[PDB]
Amino acid sequence: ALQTIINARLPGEEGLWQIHLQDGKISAIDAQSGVMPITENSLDAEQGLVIPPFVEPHIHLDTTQTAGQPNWNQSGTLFEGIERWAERKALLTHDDVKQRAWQTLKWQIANGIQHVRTHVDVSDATLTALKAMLEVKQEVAPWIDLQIVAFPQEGILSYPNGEALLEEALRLGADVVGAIPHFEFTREYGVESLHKTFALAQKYDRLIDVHCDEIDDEQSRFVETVAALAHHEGMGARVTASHTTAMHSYNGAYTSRLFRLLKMSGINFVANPLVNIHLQGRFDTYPKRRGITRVKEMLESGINVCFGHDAVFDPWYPLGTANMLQVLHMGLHVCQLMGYGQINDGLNLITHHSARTLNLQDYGIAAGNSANLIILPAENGFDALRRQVPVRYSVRGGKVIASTQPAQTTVYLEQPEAIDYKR
Amino acid sequence: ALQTIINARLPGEEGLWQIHLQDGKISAIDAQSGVMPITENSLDAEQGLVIPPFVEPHIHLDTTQTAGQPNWNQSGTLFEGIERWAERKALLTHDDVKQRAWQTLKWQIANGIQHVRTHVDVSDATLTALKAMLEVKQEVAPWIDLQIVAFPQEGILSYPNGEALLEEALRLGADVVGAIPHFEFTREYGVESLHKTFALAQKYDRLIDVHCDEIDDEQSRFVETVAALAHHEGMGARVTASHTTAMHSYNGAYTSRLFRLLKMSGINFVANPLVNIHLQGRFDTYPKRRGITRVKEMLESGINVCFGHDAVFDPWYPLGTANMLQVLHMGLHVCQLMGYGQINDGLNLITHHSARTLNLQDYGIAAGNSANLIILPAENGFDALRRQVPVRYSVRGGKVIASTQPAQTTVYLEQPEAIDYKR
Ligand SMILES: [Fe+3]
Ligand SMILES: [Fe+3]
Ligand SMILES: [Mg+2]
Ligand SMILES: [Mg+2]
Repeated sequence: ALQTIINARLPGEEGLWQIHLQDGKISAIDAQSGVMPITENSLDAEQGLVIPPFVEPHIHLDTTQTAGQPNWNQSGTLFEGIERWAERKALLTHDDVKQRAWQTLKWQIANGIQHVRTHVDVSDATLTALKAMLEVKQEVAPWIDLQIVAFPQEGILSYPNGEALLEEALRLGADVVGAIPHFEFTREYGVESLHKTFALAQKYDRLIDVHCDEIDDEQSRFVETVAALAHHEGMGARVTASHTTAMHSYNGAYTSRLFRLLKMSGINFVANPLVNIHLQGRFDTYPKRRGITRVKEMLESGINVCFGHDAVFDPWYPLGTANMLQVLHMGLHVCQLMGYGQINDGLNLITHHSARTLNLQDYGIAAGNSANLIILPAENGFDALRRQVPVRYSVRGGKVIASTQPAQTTVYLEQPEAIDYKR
Repeated sequence: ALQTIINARLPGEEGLWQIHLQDGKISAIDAQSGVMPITENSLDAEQGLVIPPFVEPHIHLDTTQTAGQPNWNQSGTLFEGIERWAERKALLTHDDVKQRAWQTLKWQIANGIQHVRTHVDVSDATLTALKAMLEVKQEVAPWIDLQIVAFPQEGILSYPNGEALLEEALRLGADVVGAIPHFEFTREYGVESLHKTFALAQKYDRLIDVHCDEIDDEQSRFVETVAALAHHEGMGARVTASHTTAMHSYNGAYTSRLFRLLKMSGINFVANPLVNIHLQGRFDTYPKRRGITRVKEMLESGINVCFGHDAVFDPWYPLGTANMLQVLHMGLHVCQLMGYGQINDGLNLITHHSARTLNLQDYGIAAGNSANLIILPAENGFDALRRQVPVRYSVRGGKVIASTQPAQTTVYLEQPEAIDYKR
């Protein structure tokens, strides 16, 4: 079994490091004064970057891999996506959900993602997707720790037996309580749904992740209730507000007032760059707003924010390979976090900040933690992001669970020359 | 007594039709293969259009015919209208209300309107106008089925004994419960007033028609509560949201979310083109918004919407002859429903859609229904609208109750020539 990771670079640290492994955990981390020789039981990072696993804080595995079945969304709109999904209803079975969820999970394993939070639609009396996902969670456990959010897609108060189904999902084992206040029939139902959501989370000791204000409506301010209730219950760490795209459209004075509460509450925020840029701003003609939440300002204020892929190869987002560096690339551009340091520190948005959002207790390259880490063939976060590098090795419990042999590019000039896209 | 209506054109149908009458009802409707000869007991539509009666879904008969008494509204503003009305207070008596209401009702009978819903101000401890209108309703019954809305003009919670007076109006026989949430002192009073309105409608088994969001305020969203409460009680068919002019100013994202609820709720919408274009947009300088609700989008979404005249010859609207084709003409222009089909189908906005809004159970040219129909001297809806044709004949219970001999225009060129404005 592997005993050491050598010649490792670490974010924010100078030089090379050696990570000692014992009994599936990191026993010690020591600096090196030079390059160490390879040997049996040593995994050579080759001066590449070693980081804790990538995290997917927000994805919908119940709808993944269904784009084009039976027809393609040709307009690319949300409306048509709903219709295309409805045409596939006859194929939505227990086995179908498991098969598609596993397909995307395999892409995630290949992409060094060892933690995934999936939302599952529970506005279905049969809870078909949920039952399937609970089995998938057990099956994929050796490679990925999967959290399941009971997501009442059609609303809690605006759908028949919505609250009862949400609670049933928790009784069956869902890890997180979801909600969608802006989709409820009225603002009052929206606020009330949040009180019910928090009551359920406290009753069952579960986390909370609300699809919050995902709409270009400057009056959609459910985020203040999410933050206020979290602060009241002293449970900010266990709470997440996903999307909050409406915040992109708030006036600055209200946003400034709100930010004080957001910081005090300690809640987490998830932005989904690939889907937000695609689905937001659809009611604008020109100019067209970007529609991503205030990521830059959150970072400047010390508010925890991270990035999710949201959807992969489905009616609402036809693209994706479940790659977090790709999600990060889109977010840095749309949020204008393009300074060198902002880009370099970007890795935090798909690693540490996301681990905090999932309330993970065993995460990070530190003595005592499980030996879960990945190796990127790049010098730092900036380099990894610029070159969209693959994951050279993914290690879990001190064992390699994924590896990618890099592509080899050659140009034939007066003489053949290898191209690695580095200067 | 009349036995048949011959040579009739019907909207959306090809050719000519014969409508057989018996015992005040339509016994059968048969297609003709050519023009039928006239004869005793046959009313010849002369290839004109036959439709069920025009409907006035929203008018204020308690204030009608008072413009210029004792003074004229010179600015044309809402503010001055209130002052001009106040100067006439000494003339507001039982007999005065009946006289003016009857004057407009006669214009409506002449204009082929057999169904009228009038709002009556019940923010008056003496309920003078209501008592008068209840007598008018009985008196005009042979010609018009009049519905009375108990309209709490000064608010339910914002006026002394407002709720008690609203209920008293229902106990006296008002057919519909009214409300005006945006006029209440606070948003909270607005929402609460709607709960009270729905409770009264269920307690007395009455319809509901709310003066809803008649204001250029993008934050006036009482329509979502009207729709949500209707959906909750499963009574959409009995509910109407009048005006909703604020919807003209909503952002598109919220409107899209709202529309799902509007469709699911099944409630009705009334737009009042002549008054809305006049009174809305008054706080804008330039550019100036139109201020009519989203009629085109409602039609595209299958949401029932129709047109009312609102006011006739009073301080708030000095014009009008209570003519529905004139109301329709204004609405088609302001709502940009100017395609041929949109204009031709326009008749639905002042006939069938309005009948649905009034929850009428005996309406339409169909076997078994009462023989209530009107004949327009035009080829179709487009032609009737373009030429603003009068009602040639109005038939109720199988008897003619109104008729108009068309004007005769002649131009004297090298020879006299009759002009009918057709090409
Ligand atoms: Fe989502
Ligand atoms: Fe009115
Ligand atoms: Mg989504
Ligand atoms: Mg009015």
